[PDB]
Amino acid sequence: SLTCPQIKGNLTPCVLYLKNGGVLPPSCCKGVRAVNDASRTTSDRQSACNCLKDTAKGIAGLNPNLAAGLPGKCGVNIPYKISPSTNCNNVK
Repeated sequence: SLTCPQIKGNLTPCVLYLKNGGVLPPSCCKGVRAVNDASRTTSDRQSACNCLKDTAKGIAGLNPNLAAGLPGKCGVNIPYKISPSTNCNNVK
């Protein structure tokens, strides 16, 4: 599993997009995919969610529709939303 600093690093190329939309850089989607790909266990998924939530809290003006739709744009299903207030502790 990725550590939280690793998950944050994977998300840096997403920041502008996550605020404003427009061009979704492929390096962003590569990072989202990396997170999902490393999330093998249920705890891994809860932990990734909790890191992403903190990550989202730290992006001033993050748009929660863009964040919700980002994994699907990247061909990723993560079974929670990236948001500053997700209940991560119930993820399966």
